[PDB]
Amino acid sequence: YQLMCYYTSWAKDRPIEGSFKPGNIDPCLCTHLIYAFAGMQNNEITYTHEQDLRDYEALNGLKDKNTELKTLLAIGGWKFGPAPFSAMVSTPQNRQIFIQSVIRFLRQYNFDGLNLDWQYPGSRGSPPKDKHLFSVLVKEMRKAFEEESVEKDIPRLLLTSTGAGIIDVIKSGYKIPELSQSLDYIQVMTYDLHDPKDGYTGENSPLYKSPYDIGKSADLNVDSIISYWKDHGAASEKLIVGFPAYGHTFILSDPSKTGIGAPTISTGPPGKYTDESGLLAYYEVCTFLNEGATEVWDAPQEVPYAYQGNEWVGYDNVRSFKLKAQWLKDNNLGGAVVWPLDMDDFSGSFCHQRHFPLTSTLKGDLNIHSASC
Repeated sequence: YQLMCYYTSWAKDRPIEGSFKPGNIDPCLCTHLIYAFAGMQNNEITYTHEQDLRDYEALNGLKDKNTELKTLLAIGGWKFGPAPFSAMVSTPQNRQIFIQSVIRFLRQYNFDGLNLDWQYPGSRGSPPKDKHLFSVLVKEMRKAFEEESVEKDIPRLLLTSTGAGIIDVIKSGYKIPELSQSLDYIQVMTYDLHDPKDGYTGENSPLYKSPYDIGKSADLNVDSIISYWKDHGAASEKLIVGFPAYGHTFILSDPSKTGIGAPTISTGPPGKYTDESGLLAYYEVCTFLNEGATEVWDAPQEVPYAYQGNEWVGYDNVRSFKLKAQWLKDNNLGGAVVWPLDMDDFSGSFCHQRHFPLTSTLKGDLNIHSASC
């Protein structure tokens, strides 16, 4: 199995206590490290901030400590949006410019591959034709990577892409059989499945549906999402399940109604370190628990939730990661990806479960152990 781990560039800018630098990642913890976000300029991949170059150096330097470790550079993300991608895939000229820039960039900075994270071909403004054009881009990129590998007699660069977790988004943006032919891995975004804008409490990454889920909501769970991808042609071994190292917060309409599906008013207040209304890093959830929140296990979905006064949080803990890891193995999947590693309790200071409690759980349960480690 693979255990991929995202490192986000902005994690180092948080208050020192929550600040995380790529060079401080345990080199033996994961099989792949993914640097979250390269930018794009004139249809070419590039850095988002010039200081990112130092990050690349530190991140890839970890490979001297774990010779089997691979690194990937991700481009895109939710905030980036679809527009730059729509323009880049619109013509053969633009795609060639992009593909060649990727090979040059990854080889220059010692990355082993690319992680395409177009948040969404076919939706959010991206026209229907982008479902086909995204597939064309992926096929052309894979071909170029194969050709470069043969010409230089070195291992081929890896090509991966995120895959939506929302069914309607999968339908409008992904030619699954074609994409599965050309991609090495598909990182399925099995997270952010329920959020405050729903009007009721809901889990971030439930394994199974809640008995309260109705209609399309009954598909907002890991099992249903992965089943959809497989039923539509994705190679099971290429599917990498998303494991969130954070939860979502809600303000309860009634502090007496605290279960799944309870009415809510809005997102909860931002955490001290992550500063994002509606979200808390796993380490911030540990603080919430330590300071008195009532913790409950939701067996139907096999994930925890906690509440204090009118604040409710749906998240993932060691037990939910363990159960999902077993399920992943039972379903012959390719592995897991922790999103984002910088929100796990990397210092061990917040949860008292040692360093990287969530990710370490997956390392053990997925039998991750490289020869040089």
